[PDB]
Amino acid sequence: GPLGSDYIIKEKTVLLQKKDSEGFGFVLRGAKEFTPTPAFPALQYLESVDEGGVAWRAGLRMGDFLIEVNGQNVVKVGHRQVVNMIRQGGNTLMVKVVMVTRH
Ligand SMILES: *C(=O)CCCC(=O)N/N=C/c1ccc(C(=O)O)cc1
Repeated sequence: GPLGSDYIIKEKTVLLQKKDSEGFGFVLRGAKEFTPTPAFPALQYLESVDEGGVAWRAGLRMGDFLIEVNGQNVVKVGHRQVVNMIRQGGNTLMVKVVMVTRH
């Protein structure tokens, strides 16, 4: 608006169940105490998502920011620690993300 940026923020929580011989189908990237902002809500985001893969079919998309992994908040958690948390769940991953559109 005239006084500042307007955004739509969509939260998505999904259950990923994969097979032993595949990945969840996404590439995680760390952007950098940290204070979340609308434009920058979390440290880790989906740099890419394999179209038709497990993560895609559940509704995850490139650019989604990761908020929680398996009931633990990861908004302020570094890249290697989040990767490890995801691998701890094996073939199951419950994740909450936020998608942000800026105008
Ligand atoms: C995971 O694969 C998603 C992106 C991760 C990534 O881009 N890692 N790159 C790391 C890296 C570390 C050091 C250098 C360097 O100093 O030359 C470059 C890239």
